[PDB]
Amino acid sequence: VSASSRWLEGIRKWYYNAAGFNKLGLMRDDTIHENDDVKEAIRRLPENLYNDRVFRIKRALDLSMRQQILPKEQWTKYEEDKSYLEPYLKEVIRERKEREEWAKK
Amino acid sequence: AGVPPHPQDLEFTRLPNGLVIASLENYAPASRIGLFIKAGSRYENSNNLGTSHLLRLASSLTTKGASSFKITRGIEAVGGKLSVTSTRENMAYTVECLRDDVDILMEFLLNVTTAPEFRRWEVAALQPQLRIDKAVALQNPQAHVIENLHAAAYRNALANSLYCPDYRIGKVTPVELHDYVQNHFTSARMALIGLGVSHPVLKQVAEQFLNIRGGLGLSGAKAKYHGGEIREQNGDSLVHAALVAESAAIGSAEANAFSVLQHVLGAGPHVKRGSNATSSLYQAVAKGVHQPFDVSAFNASYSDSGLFGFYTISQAASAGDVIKAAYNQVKTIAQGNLSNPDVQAAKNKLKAGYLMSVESSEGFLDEVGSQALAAGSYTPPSTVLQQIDAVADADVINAAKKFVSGRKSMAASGNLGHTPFIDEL
Amino acid sequence: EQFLNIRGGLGLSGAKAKYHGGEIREQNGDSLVHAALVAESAAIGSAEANAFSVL
Amino acid sequence: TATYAQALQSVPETQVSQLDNGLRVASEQSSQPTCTVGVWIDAGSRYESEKNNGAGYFVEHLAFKGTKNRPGNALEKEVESMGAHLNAYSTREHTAYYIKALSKDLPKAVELLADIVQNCSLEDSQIEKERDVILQELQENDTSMRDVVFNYLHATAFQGTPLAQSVEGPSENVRKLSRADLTEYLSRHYKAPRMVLAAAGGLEHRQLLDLAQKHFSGLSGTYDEDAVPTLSPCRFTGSQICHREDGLPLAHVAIAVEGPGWAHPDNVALQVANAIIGHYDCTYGGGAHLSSPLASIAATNKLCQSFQTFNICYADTGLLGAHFVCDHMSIDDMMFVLQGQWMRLCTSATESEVLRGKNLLRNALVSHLDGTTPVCEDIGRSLLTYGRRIPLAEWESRIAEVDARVVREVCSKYFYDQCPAVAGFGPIEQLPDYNRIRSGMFWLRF
Amino acid sequence: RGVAGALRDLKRSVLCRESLRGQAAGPLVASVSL
Amino acid sequence: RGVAGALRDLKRSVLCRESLRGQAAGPLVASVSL
Ligand SMILES: CCCCCC(=O)OC[C@H](COP(=O)([O-])OCCN)OC(=O)CCCCC
Repeated sequence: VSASSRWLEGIRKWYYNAAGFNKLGLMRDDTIHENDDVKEAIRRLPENLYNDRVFRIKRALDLSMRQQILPKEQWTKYEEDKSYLEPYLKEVIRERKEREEWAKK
Repeated sequence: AGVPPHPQDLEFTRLPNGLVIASLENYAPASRIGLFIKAGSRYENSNNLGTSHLLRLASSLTTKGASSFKITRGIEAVGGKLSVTSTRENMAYTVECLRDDVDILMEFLLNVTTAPEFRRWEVAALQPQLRIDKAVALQNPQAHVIENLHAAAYRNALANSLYCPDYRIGKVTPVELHDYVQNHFTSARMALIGLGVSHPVLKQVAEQFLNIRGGLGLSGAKAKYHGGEIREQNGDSLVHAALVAESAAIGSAEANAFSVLQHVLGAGPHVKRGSNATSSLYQAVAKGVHQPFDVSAFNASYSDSGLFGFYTISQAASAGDVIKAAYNQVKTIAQGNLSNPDVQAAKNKLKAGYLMSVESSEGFLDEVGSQALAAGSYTPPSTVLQQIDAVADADVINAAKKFVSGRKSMAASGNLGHTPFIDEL
Repeated sequence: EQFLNIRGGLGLSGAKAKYHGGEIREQNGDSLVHAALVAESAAIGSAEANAFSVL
Repeated sequence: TATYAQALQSVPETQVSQLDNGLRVASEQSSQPTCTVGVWIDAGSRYESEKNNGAGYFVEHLAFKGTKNRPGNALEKEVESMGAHLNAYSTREHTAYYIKALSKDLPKAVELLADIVQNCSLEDSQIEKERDVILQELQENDTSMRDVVFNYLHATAFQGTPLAQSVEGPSENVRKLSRADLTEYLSRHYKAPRMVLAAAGGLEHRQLLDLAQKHFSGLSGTYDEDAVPTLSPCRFTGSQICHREDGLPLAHVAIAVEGPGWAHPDNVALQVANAIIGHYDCTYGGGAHLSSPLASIAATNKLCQSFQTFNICYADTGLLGAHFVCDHMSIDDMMFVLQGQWMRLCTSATESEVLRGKNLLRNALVSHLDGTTPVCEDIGRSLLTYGRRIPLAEWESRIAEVDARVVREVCSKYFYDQCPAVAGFGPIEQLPDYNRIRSGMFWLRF
Repeated sequence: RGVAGALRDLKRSVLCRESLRGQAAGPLVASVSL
Repeated sequence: RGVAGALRDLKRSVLCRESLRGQAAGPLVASVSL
């Protein structure tokens, strides 16, 4: 909407490229630490996203073993990073918080 | 003095969109509500068999106004109940609780029926329940006989099983459940019934939350009687068998003649461990059979068809003898050998049985709910008994004539070495 | 003569197969419909069976 | 509209009268065209000796098979022709015969009940018929693992006492019970003060009392020549019985402690506790999300096909506990979770879950007394046990008293550090040893 | 508890003629609960 | 290897009309071996 919230994105694009998981062809949600909430969200993914997530992670563990990265052409662009897991994950948390609010009635 | 108060009258309303509301205020401590829908298994086709069964198991799944967790915990906190009963014609979503908590359970009932989400994973976790639920039901040999009996009798619609075919378990999709509720949970197909609730509340609820259009108009997918037979050779110790012919659709006067004919022949025992002295079929079979058996008239009446006949249980070797003895006893009635005191006695049993079946709230709500869907009206019991009294002895005879001469349907299971086919009767 | 001279049991029983007609319908989830339609024809060896083979 | 409290006042009070000979006549009027009337009797296996055990069950087979004024099948014909239904049952303490019929058929129905009790034919040829019938029924019962394991619970828990006996009696007694044994049982136990003529439906209490004075005047007077059955107390024994049978697909377990009795106010609070634990089987819909931890865990981890809590009451005693059905490798886990919930309610019950258990009992009570038959049953039974009808308004008051402190005090009184009775049947190799079971009845942390 | 009615774990066997009355069917119904 | 003939592990699918000829039955036989 403005120029101030636009360099805010510029420093988030900066941190994104510095974090460097896009150099392994990975997306932000591929790097989330699996807890009980996350393991449930992954369980709920449709077959296409689950299989894609499996291969991207497998491709990255392969690269990490060789201490290599993908060509710059194949890095995950900050603009094209689909937060595919947070919708499922946010509903998992929402359900858990409901149980927790009932548990103290 | 110890007397009951002025019994209020049932109130009844038809909205222009087709929805029906019926309420009664018995001032009872508990309240019961039911949403009866013309969505039984007859409305499945051969590309989505079993959808109405899985739908019947999915009332506690997640809706738009209530998580799966909230439905279960909300109802249990109040000690209430949520049930789903299914006929080949109707599904009936019933709710029970104390009258102070009707607000809560109505909200749950509406979310189940109006706002199910059918989430891909919840549905997926539920498919194994079909196998368990069907396995429990088929522990009764009667269950598979009746299912096979309808599959042999009809080409479509009423041929469909209440229970999901084995090949469909795991394959019923969330889309099919969505389409099924869209096509069949329509205002024109619904009835909202309530005990211990006032009529203005139900009407308000109905106008605000149960005005759903579209889907499928009351389809003329007429059940086509066919006749046939299905024979299940298994290792049961006894042979169960049923023999029927097309009879009469419910509501018509011919159906009352069939109901009376049922109680002439013998529907069930009235005394514990009795010989059933006034059961025509039992005494007919018992003369030439001195081994354990059972026999009963079978009467099933549907919106556009019906099946009438008898049901037999016997030793595998006495199968045909029991069948043929039962059949000849019906032939006797078709030949006009029927006394008038026997009809007045059958009209006594049927009248007494009907009133007994509506003593409780659960039986009363079911009759009102199914009356509303089948007939679009409510018929008090004094008028029912009048319609029973109007049955003449010749009507009963003609009903037995229609059975003898009509194309038959047979289902039998057991060791069928001595169980006749149709053409051997 | 030495090892296959077994008597008794059942003589060539006249438990004649009784044709009846009927139909059995198995609703499943195969992609195609398989179907067979037949009528009683002729016992093997008779000349009518050769006509059926030719047909 | 009317509230729940206001609806409980709107029930008609059961009108109660007593005849001159001892018989008690009780009715709850409604606006129904149908009704049920029946005779409830203080009789059962607990009153029988080992030498005539099973007699009253023999009588049940013969009650409907003939009488002096209506010999043979004449009694079946009369009730079937007026569309009525006739039934009976026998527990270890109570015996009942009742009819369902039209309200206009009440005077004939009362007449038949009177003729059944007083004037029974008991032809020696009918007895020999009913003898082979009972033996077959015994072979049938042997296949109901549920009915077996509860007869085993009674057998071990009340060993050495009349309550240990089954209702049906042993096969040996059936084969030698004579007509003299049966008439002795009837003449002793079927006396007017120990009977109640209960009715429920559309009927004025005046009418029922008139018929009682007409058709039940011939009963034996108040005195009985000094030979009254006085029920002695029945010793409860902490004990265990295991019937190992690995050929059966599923194991049945029943476990219980001694309960107080019929007229003890503790039963209310105990029923609230049993409702928290609740019941379950594999066809329920809730599964993981059920309130009861036992239910939720059993569905999630698939520890059983079904379980149910119970509070079986008798005079000055009872059986309080649970029963379940599971795979042979799940018995230990089921008993662990079961006992853990008993211990948890003894020591740390919370107010919220007790409100749920209270509401579950409220719902269970109202909906059970729905129809003419269950009201007439509650009339008849309640006068043999409490000596009066307890209105629903009182039951609600005895419930609202219950809070979390009440269930903890009441449960500890009966559950905590008490010797249970155990009964097992089926593939029960994994059934925990009795010392391990006994150690599950307390917590070292408490 | 699930229900199936139609009259108007090894379960249990039936042998005699008195316990067999009431078994013959007389239209099926399928019910489900919580 | 066990055999079933009648023409006179996921197996494999048939889609076209050329691979479908030869499938229609033409009396069954059941054979067993070592
Ligand atoms: C410092 C205190 C340590 C306490 C150990 C303990 O109590 O172990 C359990 C048993 C008795 O409890 P339980 O078996 O009845 O179970 C009760 C279940 N609620 O006691 C013994 O027999 C164990 C012997 C240990 C020897 C090294």
